[PDB]
Amino acid sequence: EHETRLVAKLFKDYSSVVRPVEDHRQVVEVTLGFTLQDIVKADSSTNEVDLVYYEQQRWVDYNLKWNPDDYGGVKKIHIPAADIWTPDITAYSSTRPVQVLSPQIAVVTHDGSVMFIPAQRLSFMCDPTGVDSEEGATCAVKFGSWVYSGFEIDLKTDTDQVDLSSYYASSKYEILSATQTRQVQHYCCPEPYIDVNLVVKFRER
Amino acid sequence: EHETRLVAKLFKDYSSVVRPVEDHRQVVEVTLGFTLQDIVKADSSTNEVDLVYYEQQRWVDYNLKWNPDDYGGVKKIHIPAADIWTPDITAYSSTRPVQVLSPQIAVVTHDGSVMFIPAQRLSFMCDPTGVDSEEGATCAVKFGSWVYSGFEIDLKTDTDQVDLSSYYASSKYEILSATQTRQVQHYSCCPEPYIDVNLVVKFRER
Amino acid sequence: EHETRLVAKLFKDYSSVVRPVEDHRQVVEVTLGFTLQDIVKADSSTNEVDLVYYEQQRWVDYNLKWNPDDYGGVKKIHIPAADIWTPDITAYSSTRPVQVLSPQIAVVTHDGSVMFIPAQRLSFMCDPTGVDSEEGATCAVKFGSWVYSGFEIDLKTDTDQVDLSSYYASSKYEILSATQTRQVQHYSCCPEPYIDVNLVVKFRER
Amino acid sequence: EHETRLVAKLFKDYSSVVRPVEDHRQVVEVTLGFTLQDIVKADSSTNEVDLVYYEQQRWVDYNLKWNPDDYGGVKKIHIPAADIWTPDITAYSSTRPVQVLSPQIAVVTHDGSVMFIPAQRLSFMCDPTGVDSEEGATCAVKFGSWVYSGFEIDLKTDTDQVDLSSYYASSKYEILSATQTRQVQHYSCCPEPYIDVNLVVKFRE
Amino acid sequence: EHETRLVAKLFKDYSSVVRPVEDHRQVVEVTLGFTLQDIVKADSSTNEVDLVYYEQQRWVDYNLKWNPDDYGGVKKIHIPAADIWTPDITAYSSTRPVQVLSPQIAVVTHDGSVMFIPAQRLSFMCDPTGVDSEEGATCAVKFGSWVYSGFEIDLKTDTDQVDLSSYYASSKYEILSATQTRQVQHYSCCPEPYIDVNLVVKFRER
Ligand SMILES: CC(=O)C1=CCC[C@@H]2CC[C@H]1N2
Ligand SMILES: CC(=O)C1=CCC[C@@H]2CC[C@H]1N2
Ligand SMILES: CC(=O)C1=CCC[C@@H]2CC[C@H]1N2
Repeated sequence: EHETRLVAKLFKDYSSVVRPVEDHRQVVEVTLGFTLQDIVKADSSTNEVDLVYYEQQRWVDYNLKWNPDDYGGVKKIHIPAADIWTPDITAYSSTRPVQVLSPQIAVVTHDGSVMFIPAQRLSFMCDPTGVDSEEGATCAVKFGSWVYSGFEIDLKTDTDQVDLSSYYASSKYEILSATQTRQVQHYCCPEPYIDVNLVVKFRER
Repeated sequence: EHETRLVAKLFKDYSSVVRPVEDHRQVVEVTLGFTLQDIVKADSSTNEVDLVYYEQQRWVDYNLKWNPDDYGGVKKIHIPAADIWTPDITAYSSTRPVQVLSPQIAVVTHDGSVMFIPAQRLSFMCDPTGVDSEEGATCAVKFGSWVYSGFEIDLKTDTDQVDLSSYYASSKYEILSATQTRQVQHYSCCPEPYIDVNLVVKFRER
Repeated sequence: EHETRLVAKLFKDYSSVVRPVEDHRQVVEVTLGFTLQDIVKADSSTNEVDLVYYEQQRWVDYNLKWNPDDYGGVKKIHIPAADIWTPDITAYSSTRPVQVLSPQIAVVTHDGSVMFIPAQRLSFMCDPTGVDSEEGATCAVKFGSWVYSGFEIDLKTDTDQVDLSSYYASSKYEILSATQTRQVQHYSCCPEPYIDVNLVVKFRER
Repeated sequence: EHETRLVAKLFKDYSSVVRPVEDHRQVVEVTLGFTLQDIVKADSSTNEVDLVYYEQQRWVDYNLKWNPDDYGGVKKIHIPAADIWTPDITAYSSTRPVQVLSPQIAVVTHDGSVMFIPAQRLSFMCDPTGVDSEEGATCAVKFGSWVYSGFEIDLKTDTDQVDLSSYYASSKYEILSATQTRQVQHYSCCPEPYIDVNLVVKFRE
Repeated sequence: EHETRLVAKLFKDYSSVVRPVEDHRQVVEVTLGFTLQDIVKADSSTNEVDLVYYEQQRWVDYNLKWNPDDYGGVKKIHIPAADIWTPDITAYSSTRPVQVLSPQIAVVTHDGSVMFIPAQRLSFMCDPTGVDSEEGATCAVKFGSWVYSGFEIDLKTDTDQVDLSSYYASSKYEILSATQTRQVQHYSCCPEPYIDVNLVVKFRER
């Protein structure tokens, strides 16, 4: 009953369209990490490549905090990502809607730290020329906020190495390397824009 | 809690089915601009071509204005497009439903300026005959309000040049030219004129 | 402000599930018209043909009337089709769910007249045999109410000549002719007539 | 006016999650009937076959009754199927989610009689070998409640002969025969018997 | 009347986002078992296989208990899966969103025991090399909670032997053997163990 009471209280006046910072001049810092599971398909007739991965996202939500003492020792809740503010992290060169492969549930801890790890299949622009060689081919796709600038959302990675420890061992494609690198840029605008570049080098097995 | 109170205030009595003008005799002026990203696929057996692009849309919403000073200095809000009035900009010769490639969130400034930029994959009617020649092939598609006449929605482009600076350099198709041009049309259904922006693309295998 | 007040008042006690008539013994008269844009493909291996068109529907909704004078001169509103009653006009021999290619928004005038013009892509049962000859091929599909009798919904066309003036000029298929013909059907099952509009298309490879 | 009041009354305390019977110990009798319109496709590389048909369903809802005199003489209402209790009739050997071709609207008569006739496209497990011969091929698929046992939902047909009077006369396949036959089955999960209607079609090019 | 009354009481303050245990320190034990129906397709150019099956899930919901004597003798209710708490059982190596082939309705008994048996079509990562030989091919996929650890959701099977008694006998592929085996995994992201059931399928061309 404690958890049920916690959730109702937390979400009574909660807004999912407002960046969850105490002061609006503050940035929301989002840590991003990829676990690449499979290169399913590299289509040289359309230059689309298909990846399956999951994408760990972490940030702090100021308004989703509580003292576990007040609620039977409850330290975590599990909430549909749709009901909380989430960062709108988007692939910048997809060619199809990302397909979701996992339940869209975020795990929130009593200190407000959110963990959200959607599994995804992405088709993105990539010319696989060289994939049939020992050296392999390389491709890249950028991920970032669609509507928030670097003053509103800041992106970080914990490491520039993509997690390959769960890559499908019998994929049609061997992974040779995969990095995830933060990049800052300016344009019209006084404000920095941030993305994480996902670079993959791979070859037919 | 400033932004939260702002949003609750703005949307307490807001209706998304009502054109956002102080006076209904007034027209909503919408600026459209296309950013072409990739010609993914051209199908000569059905004469459908698939485009990936961003569509920049800008208009003013009369009822989404506020003074930053009364709300902690908040200057912009980010609202799902489904929750505000939007221009029903529609491709007139699509052959499949448009696929949405970005979050559907509109950015709204304190002066009521809305900016909404959906990325899309569109299949539309297009004969790619000649795409394998120096001259290439030429296709076009009209974008405009499906249900609002020119007395209700009017369109403007900032330039007739389509933005090609984000076009996929390794695309199977090279863009020779791409324009976006405002047009007026009449349809047998309705006595009033309707406005569209005609996207004309000339392209060729690389 | 006025339109918002109008809309609030009209849909306070509105039911999208009841036919919009003063008394239930009255019939709703729906006028249908097709504007055919493209035969995208004709599949010889399954005998399915894919059409892109938009379908003008008009009828009067008794409970959607107002005096513009009481509402700042507002002459019409734009309401999502899902929120008003609509005629459940359905193809009787489709092979896939219809794909929606336009916003689902109805236009309602102050005298209650509703205009709703969905753009659609439809696969239906059709044998393309002879499409590669000069005589061409002929196919047909009936449109009508799924759950309402002829005493509840009646169908009319303004003309039996389909609007072909917007047909895609570089389609893989030329349209030889297209008619939209009201048919009245009597089944032993029912005393009441059943009414459909028969879309007949003669076509061939360009 | 009258109808709007009838509908508000009927559904004030109605629940679409509760079998519509006065006595819980009573069974809901559902009459089931198929109208086969077309065999669209027969895929010999995956042994899937695609049917288009109308599925006629009929039952009584005890709580959707009224006297026409008390409501301006309205004798029928037309309600989204999702808003009333419906039998969860399911194909047991489909290989894709069934596609709905018609409006999901049920017609309820004042005596509580419900008529619901979804048109569907179904891909189901079927080996079309011999479809190119005079003998043709024969496939079958069961239809029944997914979660209600024979003690809760019973199925019946009015005839064992599938209705072929609407069959597409220029289909790639002609129907040699098509029957619909009530069956009782037991499944490993549950001790109660379950009811289905077996659709058997023999066809050829 | 009784059942309606019971359902209203059960769900007045029910939360589907809260694990249905009395004490939050308690684990929810979920029994899983697969019934394989068909290997539809095995794609050697992408190494994906398409499997049709249904998946029996059983657990106890602490808050969905009642005395049948208090409610006309009602012993079972039938509730859409989406309206109760359910374990988020997920295939860990799927390559397409899973397709649901059955109504999503859970059966709940008066002692709170829930039975939920979704039928599904799954594409998952699978190298069919050898499927055209007598030894056939072997693939595996793990099923488990996505967001709940072994301290919150545990899994059990009744048997390691997968139910093959309903397998389609005219499938393009035959199943030589199939096992379902409980396992415990550890991830770097999270300090707690996670439970899965590993489905292993050996199969070949018929
Ligand atoms: C009001 C309405 O639906 C329309 C008005 C004219 C413009 C195009 C063609 C038909 C449709 N969209
Ligand atoms: C309760 C339930 O979902 C079921 C009960 C038995 C009938 C068929 C097979 C498994 C499933 N549907
Ligand atoms: C919390 C969450 O979403 C997850 C937790 C660990 C178990 C697996 C791997 C990552 C993801 N699912």
